[PDB]
Order: sequence, then C-alpha cells, then structure tokens
Amino acid sequence: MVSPSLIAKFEKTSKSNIEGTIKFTPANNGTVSVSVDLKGLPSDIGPFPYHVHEKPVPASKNCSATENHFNPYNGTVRAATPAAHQVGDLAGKHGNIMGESYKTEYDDSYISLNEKSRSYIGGLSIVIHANNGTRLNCANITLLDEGHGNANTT
Ligand SMILES: [Cu+]
Repeated sequence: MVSPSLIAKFEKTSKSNIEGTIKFTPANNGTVSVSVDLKGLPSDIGPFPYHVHEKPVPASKNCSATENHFNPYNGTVRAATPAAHQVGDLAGKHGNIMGESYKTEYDDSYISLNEKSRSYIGGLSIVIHANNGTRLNCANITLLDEGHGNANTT
C-alpha cells in the first residue's frame, strides 16, 4: 500500500496576494516530498513561518479558525535537531518562506500521508504568517488526484 498525494492551494483575495501551492507526494525511504510554489508574498514583513495547523480553514477563510499547530508528539518551537520540532513546524525544520516569490523542494520524514498514522496531515490546513505571527493566508490540505484505486486512471 502507498498513501495518496495531497495539496494545499493558496488563493489571492482582498486579504492577501499570496497564491500558489504546497504539494506533498510520497517519496523514497519513509519520507514525503514537499514542493512549495508561491508568489505574491509581502516580502518586507517576512520571512514567513508556515506550519500545518490542527483544524480546517472554514468557508469564511478565517485563518484564526485553524487554531494551533499540529503537534502530535509535543515538540518545541526552538530545537537543535529536526525531529525535536513539532511535526507541523515545516518552517522551523526546513526554512521560512522568503521573498516575493518562493519555490523549493525538500523531504520531510515526520509528516505522514497515511491516514492511520498519528502524524497524518490530510484534512488539516497550512497557515503562512508574517514574521510577527500575523496570519496572512491559509489553505486546506486536500487530495491531489481525482481518480484512485488499483483499477483506475486519473
Ligand atoms: Cu502557523
């Protein structure tokens, strides 16, 4: 069995010009490949922490309603090795988003695409913050492909 790929789609509105995607695809050796492709960032208030948060973005697009970080193993915001960070603290482990546009690829060995895992991130959300913590934009983590099953194509 292999678990399905996920995506978070950020859209531009009157609240934020940030738009683009963060894709999560199963990779080699027990890791998930993360692909960040964002533009429209308000650079001078960055760099921009971003994290997996615990609740969905509601229809209102209120990023506060995503509540706190996904942290099933009670990690710490400051850490000296990647595994000591919260599972959801992508920026702490891999770097803050920065610039007006940001494109990067990396592996994360703590998030999970397997819905039976305590580290599963499906159905959660991602929030992008200004450096001072203000929530700028957010997106739900949803399935990437439309068609699944061992007898299907997409
Ligand atoms: Cu966050």
